[PDB]
Amino acid sequence: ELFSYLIEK
Amino acid sequence: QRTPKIQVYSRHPAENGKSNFLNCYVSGFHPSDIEVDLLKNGERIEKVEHSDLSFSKDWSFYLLYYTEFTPTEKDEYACRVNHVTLSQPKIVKWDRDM
Amino acid sequence: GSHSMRYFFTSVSRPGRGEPRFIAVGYVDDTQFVRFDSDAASQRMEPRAPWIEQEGPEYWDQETRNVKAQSQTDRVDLGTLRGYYNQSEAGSHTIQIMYGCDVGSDGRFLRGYRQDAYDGKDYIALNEDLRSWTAADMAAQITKRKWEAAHEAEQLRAYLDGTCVEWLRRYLENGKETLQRTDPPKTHMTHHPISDHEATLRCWALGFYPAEITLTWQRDGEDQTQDTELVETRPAGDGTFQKWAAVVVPSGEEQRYTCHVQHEGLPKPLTLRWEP
Amino acid sequence: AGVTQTPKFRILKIGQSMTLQCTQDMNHNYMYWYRQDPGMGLKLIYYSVGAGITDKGEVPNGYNVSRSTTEDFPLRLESAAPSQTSVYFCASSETRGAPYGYTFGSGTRLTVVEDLNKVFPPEVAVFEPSEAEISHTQKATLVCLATGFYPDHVELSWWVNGKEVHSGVCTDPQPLKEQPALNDSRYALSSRLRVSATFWQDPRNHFRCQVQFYGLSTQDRAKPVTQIVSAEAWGRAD
Amino acid sequence: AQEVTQIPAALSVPEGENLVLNCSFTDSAIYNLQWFRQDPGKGLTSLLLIQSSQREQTSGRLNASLDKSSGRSTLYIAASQPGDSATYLCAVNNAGNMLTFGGGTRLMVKPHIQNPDPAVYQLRDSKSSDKSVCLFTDFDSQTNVSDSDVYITDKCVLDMRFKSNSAVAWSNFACANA
Repeated sequence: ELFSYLIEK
Repeated sequence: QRTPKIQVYSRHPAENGKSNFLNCYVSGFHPSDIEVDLLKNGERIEKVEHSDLSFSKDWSFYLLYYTEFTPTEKDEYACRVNHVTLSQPKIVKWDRDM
Repeated sequence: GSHSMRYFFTSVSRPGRGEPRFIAVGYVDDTQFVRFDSDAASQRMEPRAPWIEQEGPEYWDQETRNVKAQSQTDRVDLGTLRGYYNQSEAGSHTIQIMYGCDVGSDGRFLRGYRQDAYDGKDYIALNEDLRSWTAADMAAQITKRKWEAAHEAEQLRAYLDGTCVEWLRRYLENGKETLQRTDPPKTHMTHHPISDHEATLRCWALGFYPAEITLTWQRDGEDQTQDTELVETRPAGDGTFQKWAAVVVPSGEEQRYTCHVQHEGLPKPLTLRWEP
Repeated sequence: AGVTQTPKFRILKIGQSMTLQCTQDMNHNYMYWYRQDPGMGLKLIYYSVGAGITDKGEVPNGYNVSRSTTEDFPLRLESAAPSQTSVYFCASSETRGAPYGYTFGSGTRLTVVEDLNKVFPPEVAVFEPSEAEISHTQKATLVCLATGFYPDHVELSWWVNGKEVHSGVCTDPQPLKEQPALNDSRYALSSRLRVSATFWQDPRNHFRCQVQFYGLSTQDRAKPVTQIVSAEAWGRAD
Repeated sequence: AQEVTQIPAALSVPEGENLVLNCSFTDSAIYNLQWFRQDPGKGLTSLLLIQSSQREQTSGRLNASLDKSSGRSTLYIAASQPGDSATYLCAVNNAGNMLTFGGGTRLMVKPHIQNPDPAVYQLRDSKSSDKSVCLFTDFDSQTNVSDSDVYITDKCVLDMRFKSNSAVAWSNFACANA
């Protein structure tokens, strides 16, 4: 299952 | 900029007249853009599948190219790789007896 | 033995030729189970291992939404990082991401990791403590601040030592017949004269699983670690792995050298020697 | 300031085309389009994560979007259908995570109609307080009534001696339907203004019920455009 | 996929009394949870924003809790007053589905009427015409109201600063009925 807490660089 | 390492080999051990798979394993290269062909007697084989682009800890990419083939005594097989890091297209010949 | 789940992401900008190329692949050990390619017709997360196909439509809908979200995040980041390094819009650039978790034989957490790259160089990486970041340059230090403020580490640790471990155990159980099997290597040896007074001995291992193997050459039962050509462990294409190790030997003294093979599938380490 | 959304409302024929405008000058990469049916929540139609890309939401069917620039994200209706009658909200955000929440527009109320002969402005009339009420409670309740208008989008307000009042005012939560069963029923809205018996029984006091109507922008009758229909009554000591 | 639900969809509460609004969501992997206020015809007003890490948020008489375990949030409104009457929307943000809204709960905060005096009055039109309306007013906040040729509207809250409720009926028939 993918990691979903995506924060922009 | 990293130079592609090339390995050409069969899926199963080589037995003449028996259906097999010809593999070209290209690794250790960057960037991702690459042109990999499989040759029968110097001619490009059309039906060639490949694995999805992945990479090692050092960020260098690797791909497996493969096609169905029936080896014989005389038929020559090779992998032709072109990449920005190479001076000329790199042809590596299949050697079953390696 | 020890198992792992890893996801790999490559984003490549194609300026003038539309959207950037996006390739996402999921690995259990050295076996690919899921794939997304922006250039593919599906625009879905696709199964690539038999044992993932028993997952229902909910799983495929969710991974498609979340892999698309990662794609969109990479698309923005490419534009941002292009700004940080003051690079031209004409230039093609690459973002690479790897994250995953390792578990032992018992199936309990061992470690977690995440590393990010720009143009095949270290950008930013999660530390062993899973609480702090190492930034490669000033550009990455700006990212670190924005990840520290958003609490990326705390949410990533929760995934790596929680969600990651749980779903790995499930995969390993569902794909038991392929993932937790052990095939020992079929071994043989070849002889190639380079010239007079000289020859190459090559020690082969084929059809073994998992990829973890140790090929070492000895002379009079003493390890020859230094002068050994060790090729990269390669896939066969049938789910097994291949490897060889080679040493240059003076002709006549072939009997002096031996090849040692250590592998899980073996009940006892093998010891090969050249025979006419 | 923030997200600007145009238009505020629009009455459109079944099949006609419309382009809802959405602008923001905060340089937000993320922009969204939602719709809300009566009594329901917002449903994501389309979104964009930056200039040059758009992606389908939960209910994208019958809608088209573009994102040439970071600033603008217009929503286009190719062929209007009865189901596309809804309130449309535009949004933007700096990040996907949106840790300050989304910046939302005012909203666009869209009404899809079979023909422009189904739209009507309101008829407004003020009703004087009951003498029995005044004699019983020593209080005077004026009742305003707007009737025979469509769509339901109107704004009623009481005006005492040229100034708007809120104290002692009561409007219906929503309009009532003149033929409830019918799918294109003309609506009716009421309101009450309560003042002291003394304040009503004084001919110097002027009470006006103003009903703003949001309608159109070719029959022999008056074209139902965006009007302000009023009705008034004066106090009386006799 | 992310499905946000708000049960009940309607809640009637007397003035001064504390109340709770329920929100459930199916995907507990979230950025944050949000509570909005919507007045009829108007847009959205952000009340509280709870981060995935946070447990509760407080803004005056408003308190909101977050439980990712069960996938539930509750909005506590203390010392409720007629001004609090509105539609309350629950919104959940995540990478996969982005900001996703519940159905909403229409809150009615009914005024406490100190001295009820129920009576039905007949009102004459200001302009010289036979047109008239029946006005039922001065009834407690508990009692409610409900032929094709006769139209009856819903009750509303009239605050004359004393408070009163009122409902209107008319036809093209006497006011004795209804």
